[PDB]
Amino acid sequence: TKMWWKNSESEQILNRGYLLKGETVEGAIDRICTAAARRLYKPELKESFVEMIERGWMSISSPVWANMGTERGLPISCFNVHVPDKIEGITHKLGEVIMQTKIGGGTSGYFGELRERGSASGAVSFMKLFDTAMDTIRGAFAAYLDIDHPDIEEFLKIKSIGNPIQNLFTGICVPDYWMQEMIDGDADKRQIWAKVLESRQQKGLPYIFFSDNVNKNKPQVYKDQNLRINASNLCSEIMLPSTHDESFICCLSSMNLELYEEWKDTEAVKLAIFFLDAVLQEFIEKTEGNYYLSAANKFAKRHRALGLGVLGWHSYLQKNMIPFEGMEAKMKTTEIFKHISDKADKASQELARIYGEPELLKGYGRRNTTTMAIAPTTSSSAILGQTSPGIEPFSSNYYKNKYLKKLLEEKGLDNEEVWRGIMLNGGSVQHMSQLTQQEKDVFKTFKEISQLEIVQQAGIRQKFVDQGQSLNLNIPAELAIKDVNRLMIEAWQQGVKSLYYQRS
Amino acid sequence: TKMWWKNSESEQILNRGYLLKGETVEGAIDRICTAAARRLYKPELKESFVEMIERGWMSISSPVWANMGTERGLPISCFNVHVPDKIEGITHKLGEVIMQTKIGGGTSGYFGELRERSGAVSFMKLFDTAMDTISGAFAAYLDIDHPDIEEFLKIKSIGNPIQNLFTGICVPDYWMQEMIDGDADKRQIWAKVLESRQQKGLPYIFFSDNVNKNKPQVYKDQNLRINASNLCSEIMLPSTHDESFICCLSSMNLELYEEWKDTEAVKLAIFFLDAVLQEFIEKTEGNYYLSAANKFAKRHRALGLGVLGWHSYLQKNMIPFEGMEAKMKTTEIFKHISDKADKASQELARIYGEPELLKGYGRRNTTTMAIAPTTSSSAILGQTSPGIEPFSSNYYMRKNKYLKKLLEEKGLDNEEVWRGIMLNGGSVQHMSQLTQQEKDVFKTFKEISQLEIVQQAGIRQKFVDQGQSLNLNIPAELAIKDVNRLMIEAWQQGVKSLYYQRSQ
Repeated sequence: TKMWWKNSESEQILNRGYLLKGETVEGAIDRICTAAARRLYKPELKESFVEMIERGWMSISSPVWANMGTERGLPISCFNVHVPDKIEGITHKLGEVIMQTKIGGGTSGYFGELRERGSASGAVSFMKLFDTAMDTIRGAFAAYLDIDHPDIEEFLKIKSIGNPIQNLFTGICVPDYWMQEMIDGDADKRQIWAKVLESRQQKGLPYIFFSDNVNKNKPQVYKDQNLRINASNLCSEIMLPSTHDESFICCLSSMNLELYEEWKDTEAVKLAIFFLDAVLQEFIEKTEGNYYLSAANKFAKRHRALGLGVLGWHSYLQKNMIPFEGMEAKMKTTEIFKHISDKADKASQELARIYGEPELLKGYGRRNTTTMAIAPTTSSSAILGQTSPGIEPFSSNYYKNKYLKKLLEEKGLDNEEVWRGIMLNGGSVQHMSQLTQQEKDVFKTFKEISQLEIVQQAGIRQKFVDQGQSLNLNIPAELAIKDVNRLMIEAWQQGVKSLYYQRS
Repeated sequence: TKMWWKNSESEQILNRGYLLKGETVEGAIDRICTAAARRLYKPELKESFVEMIERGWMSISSPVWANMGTERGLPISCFNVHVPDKIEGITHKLGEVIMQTKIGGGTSGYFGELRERSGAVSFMKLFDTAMDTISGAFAAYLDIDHPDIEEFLKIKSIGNPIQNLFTGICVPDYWMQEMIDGDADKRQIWAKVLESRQQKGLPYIFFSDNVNKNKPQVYKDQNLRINASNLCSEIMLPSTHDESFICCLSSMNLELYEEWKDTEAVKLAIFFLDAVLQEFIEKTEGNYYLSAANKFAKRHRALGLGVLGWHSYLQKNMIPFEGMEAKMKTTEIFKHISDKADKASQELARIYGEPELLKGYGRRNTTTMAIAPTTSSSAILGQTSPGIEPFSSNYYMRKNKYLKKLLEEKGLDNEEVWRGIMLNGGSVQHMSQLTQQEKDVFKTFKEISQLEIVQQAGIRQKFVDQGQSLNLNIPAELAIKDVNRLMIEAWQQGVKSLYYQRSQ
């Protein structure tokens, strides 16, 4: 039913700059969908886009909420810059980041091309400029450096107590050759690797970018033109190439898997892709002339990369009494992601038939170099009935899990005593004698789930996503370091493109 | 005598970047003068330039040494940017400062147009971080009636996030007058300014109205406000959104004034500086980030002919720094030099025509004169006195040559008397062997009346179309009432700027 999700909790979230002054939620949706349909030259689709958002089938990112339909607002907030080895290029890209930040953007940069310290200052030294800019202009920037870069040891110290860089997030780009030589017993590399694992234990960072997994499994067109993906974005799910004159940019939205059964046999995915192509077009037309957004503008025009994701994956499982671990979720992963990716692919081909291929995709038959990417969706999930975030399982059942509630009522046990016990057991229900192993397994939390199973599921999911997926792992501190190491290796070997924060 | 000044001490200085690899001092002068004559289309002037430099009548900025006559080297090292109140503009000027720094320039900026608090000082932090990153010295200027003035005065204090920026405050007449007449808020601010100069030496003082009421008529007619000065506070030129002031520097040696006063030395010095500026213009055509500097040079052709060995020249003639005779000497010499410089700039207009700004004004350069610190210049030329500053000491391991000669003719050029001078901190005021007149001649900076220094600087300023780096020596001893009166006298007598406050 329409607007089922709009309550006091979601209204509060939306009042933090999702809505213009004097605007109702319904009014905002109408503003946004009117604009999307105008950019497609198809005002008839307006009501279909409205229905999708009102029914909560598709959530839209916050920059879309706030900016789409306004005269000057930019409805994208995901940028990356390639940072050249010359001071003039660094200076230009510092500008890009400054202006990208100003308009509300999340930002990121690849620094692997920069000279090491003592050459005819170093890569880390220049990251201080970007650090200061973040402190100056509520911004977020992720710096990416290769693991076989000479300044890696310096790079890993970022966000330590004492370290002059406190504002930058970090990710490291780890190629296959480096990984194998480390397994085969390279002592230099193992000490670096132990430092990485040590850093991720302590601070949650850096993110891991598996360079060869990313480039192995990217759109054919990027292989044919030899455009390398060197790094990811702030949340580590975007997998696009940035160059001296092209800064990658992506529009995000998510399909709500909790309501999969409602929308799976409609044109929902198709309209989501049409919608995202519209958002991109609005960005493109609004940034013609903007000096510092030129490289972003130019990427958008040539690639038209889209990033349609998901949320409520755990919620969908729990709604169907499928446990997160085991074979049934894996096969269901294959069912849903084969279905969505296929439909997203066809939508992109349809877009090419109507609007034509952009310059990079001439002869390739599709409008968008990429269609799908799975973002964290922390806010969209909360907006949309406190659904599970992205493809991440719920941390807790009580911090009150809707599908656990209804189960407990069926058994009679929906009382304050049971919930008090759940609270004392940290949101777990694994202590409860009144639940079968099957029921316990469905309502296991992030902690209690096998991290190995999460990685295996990620691997299967990745085959249907042309970009990446924000993948958090919850590894206790008490869990041995040798076992953390096996978990990384498994992720790498099963084709996982990246790892996000490490929780504990 | 040619190359009298070249010895072990002056060769040590020249061997830190003045000479190219495998170059002799004679060869460098030749490269420089050849270049300067080429740029004028007057190769016959070359040997005149060589004679002036070899004889040590004219000293040349260090940037001229290393760069003039090379293919790509920029023979300017003095820049200033106007920082606009829009972030795109702040980003562009940050760019300017980064590139200006890269090519070996000292830099400065006016920040007074920036809005109050993330605020003016928040954005200075970017420039601070650039200094600590790029292979440098920057002076940030703010008006004293800027709301963020209190934050600004904390720069370079224990704990402050800004440690690399030098600072200067711009002080209007109305503010000084209201402060004197008993505005309590003003006095509170003035006290912090004085306390800061006492404990740190900073900030510099820029007397906005003094600077602007006594600037070239062309700047009044075009309504071009000089908002700030340079790193060393002697350069008095307007910067705008699209013009960034630069000036080429060199100095007349006043020690050898008797030698060159009746030659065409000053004229030739002006020709040389115009040539240097032409070399800068031609090498920066097409440089994106030096574009605003290139435009300033093209349109204004501002020059900065200075002086050095002022004190030395006095001591050579047994003239005391204090008293009417030094005051009259200031008038005789600087009237002569300023009149020759004005006429040479007129002759340049006759030969090469007027730049855009000076159509109808009948000269080639908006300004001709400015007095720099000349710390390195004076050390090179037989350790003569810097700029218009008194020697700090008679023995610091250099002996004052005119003192040495005065003692020489009293059989007092022995280790005993010099040991006595060293024990008295370079002073001869303890010596009953000298008359009172002779003691007056050899007073040191801290022993000279700071009032007399200011009064002399006031008289000098009437003959200098820009400014003059004016250090004061204020002991901690001295009462804040007396320090205050000193600042007011300087202001009242038309002093444009005060540089460092020294605390011997």
